[PDB]
Amino acid sequence: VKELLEAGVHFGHERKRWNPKFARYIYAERNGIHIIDLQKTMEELERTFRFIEDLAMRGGTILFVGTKKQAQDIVRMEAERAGMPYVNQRWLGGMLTNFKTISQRVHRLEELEALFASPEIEERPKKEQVRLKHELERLQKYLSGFRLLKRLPDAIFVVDPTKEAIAVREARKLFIPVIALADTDSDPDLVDYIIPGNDDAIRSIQLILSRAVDLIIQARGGVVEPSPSYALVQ
Amino acid sequence: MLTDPIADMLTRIRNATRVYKESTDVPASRFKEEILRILAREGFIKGYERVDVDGKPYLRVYLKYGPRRQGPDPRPEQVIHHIRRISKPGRRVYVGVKEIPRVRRGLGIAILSTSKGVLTDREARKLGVGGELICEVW
RNA sequence: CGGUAAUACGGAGGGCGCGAGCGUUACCCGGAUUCACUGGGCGUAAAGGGCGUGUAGGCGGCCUGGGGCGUCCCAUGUGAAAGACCACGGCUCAACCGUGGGGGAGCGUGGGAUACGCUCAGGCUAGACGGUGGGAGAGGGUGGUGGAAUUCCCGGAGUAGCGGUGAAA
RNA sequence: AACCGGAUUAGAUACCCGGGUAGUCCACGCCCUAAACGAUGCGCGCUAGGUCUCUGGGUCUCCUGGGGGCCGAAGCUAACGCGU
Ligand SMILES: [Mg+2]
Ligand SMILES: [Mg+2]
Ligand SMILES: [Mg+2]
Ligand SMILES: [Mg+2]
Ligand SMILES: [Mg+2]
Repeated sequence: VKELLEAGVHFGHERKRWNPKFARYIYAERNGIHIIDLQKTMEELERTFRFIEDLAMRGGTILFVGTKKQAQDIVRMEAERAGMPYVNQRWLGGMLTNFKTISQRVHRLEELEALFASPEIEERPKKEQVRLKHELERLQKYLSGFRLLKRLPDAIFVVDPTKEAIAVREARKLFIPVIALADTDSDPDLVDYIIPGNDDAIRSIQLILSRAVDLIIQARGGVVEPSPSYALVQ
Repeated sequence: MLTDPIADMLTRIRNATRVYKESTDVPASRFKEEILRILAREGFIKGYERVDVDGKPYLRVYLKYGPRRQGPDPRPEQVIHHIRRISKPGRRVYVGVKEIPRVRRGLGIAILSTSKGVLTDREARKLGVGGELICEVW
């Protein structure tokens, strides 16, 4: 049930913080704001959800990335409402390109899982029961959705692409397709598959990013409810 | 004043194509029209068509590009890689059939104005004529 | 390279390269797109004239027509032999030599093309210039005039210093 | 500027202090040079934007000129940078 839910509160965004490359996907500057053409969101959306459905039904791996204010949490939900990996707090230098190395973090994080459950559940020179047990905080806080990713992803899905362009950079560096929700902030030409929208409105980020996660499972049956995502939607 | 119309055109096309535009106006002449047909016929552009713009004749030009591309920098390859004046008002270049250039062992044009009319190099060669060597595209 | 451990000097042995030769000096083209036609450059590397005005010169918008100078094409003449090149011969080989073949810009001549450049005739209005109405400005020249400050002179009042420096004189 | 003195200093033909001619100003006539600098000749056409600002015009959120600045697409450059 799309169409009207788009123009709900999720159509147009920014003003004169713009990229002229995005000139095609705009209805008009009326009122001094940019209002983005909805008809062309839909057009782009099918082409995007097609890519999604196919990658999914061939049993792929989409890596989700949203590290901005209003994405932050809706991402770690819909990522796992889909059993898919995500990056949530901090995109690190070479998650995709130094992968093998950034991976010996995960390697060694769950070597500590193997000391939270151990004959060392209450022992070891007790100023390591923070030093280590607090090292597992950094490892926790960051590698939450990166831990499940075990070989480079098949796509990546970005929420604000100019916000997160150090990711996109590396995607392309490895020919990994890039799906992004983009708005006038941003440069389409290096989004591989484009959801031209509002990068900011939490209503928007939710409406879209969730409905993409219908597909991701409804290409495998057992579709769920309206799903845990209205963090404090107000 | 506008010293070389043909070059201006050759350039308007160079410039537009490099920011991947879809179309380009150029103010209109008959000789300008001609070069554009050879351009169109050899599939460097999609084509052209007259227009009027503010009471006045222009020729809109529909450029053409490759497919979007792989890695970092997905900008298309370009159908017109190289377009370049040769005869110029400050130094005219004329050649006879015997001395007509073979642009890029075959893969290239050399538009070329003769008494039989504006012509590619192979056209001109086969018709057996030479002339003011206008330019070259590859 | 050489200042007591020298594959760089001098001799040894050995090794490398050419061989009836091998080295050296001079001169030429090369590499040198390092005078750049092919084929270069000038903010800071060498290099934009101190600025204008404009002479000659170079360059010149859109459309049509005449001419055919530039330019292109076809024929034909010229382009000696030697040389160079490809063949096939002759001195036992080759060097040398001979016989034959194949080319070519440039120029005269006859004929032809007219897209481009030239020229001549006529047209357009997008370049340039003018009209009308309006504007901001330490743009220039002439005269005139205003107040603050310093210096000097006259008057009042008034006393032992002032000024000056890092400190002083 | 010069010059005549006071200083400072190993010296001090200087920097600091006290004086001071040419000159600085005006008329007319010469000289013709400069880091005469944007170290970028003149003109025209083409090639994303954002922001501040001077002066016009309109249908006066802003739009359309002409000038003055910064940032920066494409591209350029040995680089630093240049970038309607
Ligand atoms: Mg040379
Ligand atoms: Mg100058
Ligand atoms: Mg002049
Ligand atoms: Mg023989
Ligand atoms: Mg003095």
